[PDB]
Amino acid sequence: DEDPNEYNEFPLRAIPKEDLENMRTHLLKFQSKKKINPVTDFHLPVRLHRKDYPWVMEDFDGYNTWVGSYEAGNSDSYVLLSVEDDGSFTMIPADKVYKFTARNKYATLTIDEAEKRMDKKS
Amino acid sequence: EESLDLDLERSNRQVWLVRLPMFLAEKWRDRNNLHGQELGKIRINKDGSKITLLLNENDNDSIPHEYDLELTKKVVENEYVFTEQNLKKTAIVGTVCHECQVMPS
Amino acid sequence: TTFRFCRDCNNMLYPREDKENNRLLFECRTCSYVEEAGSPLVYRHELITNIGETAGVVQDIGSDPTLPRSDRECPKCHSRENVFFQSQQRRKDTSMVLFFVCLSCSHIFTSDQKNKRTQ
Amino acid sequence: DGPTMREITETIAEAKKKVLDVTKEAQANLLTAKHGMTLRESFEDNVVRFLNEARD
Ligand SMILES: [Zn+2]
Ligand SMILES: [Zn+2]
Repeated sequence: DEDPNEYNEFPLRAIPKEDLENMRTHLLKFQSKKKINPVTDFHLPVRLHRKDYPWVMEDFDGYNTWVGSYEAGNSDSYVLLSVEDDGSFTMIPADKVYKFTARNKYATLTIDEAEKRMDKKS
Repeated sequence: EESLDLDLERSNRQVWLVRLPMFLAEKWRDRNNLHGQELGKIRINKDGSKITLLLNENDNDSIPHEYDLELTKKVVENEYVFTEQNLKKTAIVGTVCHECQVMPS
Repeated sequence: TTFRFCRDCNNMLYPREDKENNRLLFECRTCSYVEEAGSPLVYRHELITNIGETAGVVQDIGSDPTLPRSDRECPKCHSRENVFFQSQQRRKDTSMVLFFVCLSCSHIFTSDQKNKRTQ
Repeated sequence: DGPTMREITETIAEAKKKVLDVTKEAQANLLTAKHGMTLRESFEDNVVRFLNEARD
């Protein structure tokens, strides 16, 4: 109909073909239950390493580690939309989505011993 | 840089995650990089928040059809985007502030 | 019953008695989490069940052609339009009582002339 | 016979109601099971018994 109203429309740059990380824009997802807070003095550092490939995420020692696994695909796909200072949007396709994928921990000096006790059970 | 390190999300940069239909993405690939690959535009309408996506005329010869977007919640999850460059440096680019699905039209 | 999980772990909660202040808690056996109990009831058996009777009553219940209709006037909207079925609790014992679901107000009324319900 | 057929039809007819009557009675939870039998088992026994009484 007629537009008595105003719309703010931004130009979308359908994905720029040539980007430095054009190849990789990925999603790292954490479950809310994990309660990971990026703003942590502790979580100032973080390392992301391929485990030889699930990704391994670790803070300084004494902190939790997470494992990242890749989710299955579909017909639709996800794009990351970022906005420049100028309103224009640049979109980038998500290369892969990973669900992380960390530790607990409190899994040391156990597991193998608990199973054995369980066996001392039958 | 520091090898194996992750970069800077601390800046709290926000980004949007949008689900697009495969056919639309296919069309988008067509756009020339040289052009800057301007696929089309996003419209934000008031009188309630409505967001739609429309393809550029160049993309197809017809009347551009708007693709409505369904806004969705973050869900009980925190989504962050990390990028890996050719250099293989890893950076924590931003957090997903809003999620949306572009419906097919 | 209706039980909780540990925020932080999401792992289930095991009851612990606070011997000193004579009160019930819920501990997490994966982390150091503890929370006080909502109810004193920890375990409920239930041998003579009634939960299953009015199962799968989707508002689309009217769209099942296999379901039979009756001209019984509703207790709420007084509508003589309703679909009916028997206790969906697939047990031998079970009575042949009927459950009527209103094709307007959606209220579940029974034919039970021995007892009075709310489910 | 023509009237024997009317008399037969009306024998089934009355037994058909006798059955509906026990069904309505069972749906209204007024039925009282025979010791050592389901409320349902007790009902089916009655239905089956009327219908045979009828055929005969
Ligand atoms: Zn816990
Ligand atoms: Zn009603």
